[PDB]
Amino acid sequence: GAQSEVVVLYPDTENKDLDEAVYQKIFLAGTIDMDWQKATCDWFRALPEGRYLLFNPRRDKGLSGEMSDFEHQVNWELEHLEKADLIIMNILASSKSPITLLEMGLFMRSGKLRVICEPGFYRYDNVRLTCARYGVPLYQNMDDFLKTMR
Amino acid sequence: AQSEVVVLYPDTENKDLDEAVYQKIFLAGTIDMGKSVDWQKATCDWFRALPEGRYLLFNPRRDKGLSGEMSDFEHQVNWELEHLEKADLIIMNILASSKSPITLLEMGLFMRSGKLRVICEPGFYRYDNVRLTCARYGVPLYQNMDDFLKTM
Ligand SMILES: [Cl-]
Ligand SMILES: [Cl-]
Repeated sequence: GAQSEVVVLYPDTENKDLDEAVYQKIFLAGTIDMDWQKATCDWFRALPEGRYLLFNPRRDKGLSGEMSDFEHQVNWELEHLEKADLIIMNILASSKSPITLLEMGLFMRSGKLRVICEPGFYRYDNVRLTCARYGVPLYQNMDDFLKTMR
Repeated sequence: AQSEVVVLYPDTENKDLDEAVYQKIFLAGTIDMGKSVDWQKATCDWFRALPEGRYLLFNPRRDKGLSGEMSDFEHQVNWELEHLEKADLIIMNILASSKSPITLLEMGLFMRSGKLRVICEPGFYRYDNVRLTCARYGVPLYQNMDDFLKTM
């Protein structure tokens, strides 16, 4: 059965007195549709081993639109993209994902970025050509990528 | 007393030119294939009006739009990424009306380079993301080209 330990961190949740050093820290970057993020968390929960700390920027309820809340969201995203051991970036064909592409550029040369970009995405060839140039692993679906991790 | 300005496009070649003796500037940002919003030409003309200097401007905006043929498109992206890397300075101008998704990819790519200058017009649909990210990584952010070009 499932034996992995999975802790999920959200921008609007706090897990005080947790040692982030003993976990594999994974940032779930990509399309926010108000939910591949929950299915990815469930996938890690189903694993037979490991300690995972997943940084999920997708809140259960959408943003209010209030400025200080928005700044908290962007700063939470950038701080946890930096803290992550691995960035799982999933881009759906239906999305425009403009800030996902900003984040992709930011962590393109980090060595910890894994891009999953669905064919049909309106800027797919840009993503393919840029990842090729900088040697970033590029997958077409989450099944192919998540097999590379058991 | 006039400046020397050479403009290099994805569909042009200046093979008898030593790029090492020029200040290389990449014109990143909004590409509008309308006669009115050609800010890249106006920027090139601004450099041409200077009384001194040697400037090599990498302009990714072609006079005619892309055909949509795949090898032509790949040439465009590879030309952009190569000349973004070669540039001494990246002038990135983002107009309020634009969606500029590849401009934001390029901004992320050269965010920590120290050679990126961002001009982002208020009203741009992802302005606060640009403002907050530039603030975090210490990238100069301007609201218009006039304010930025005075700092040259
Ligand atoms: Cl959200
Ligand atoms: Cl073009």
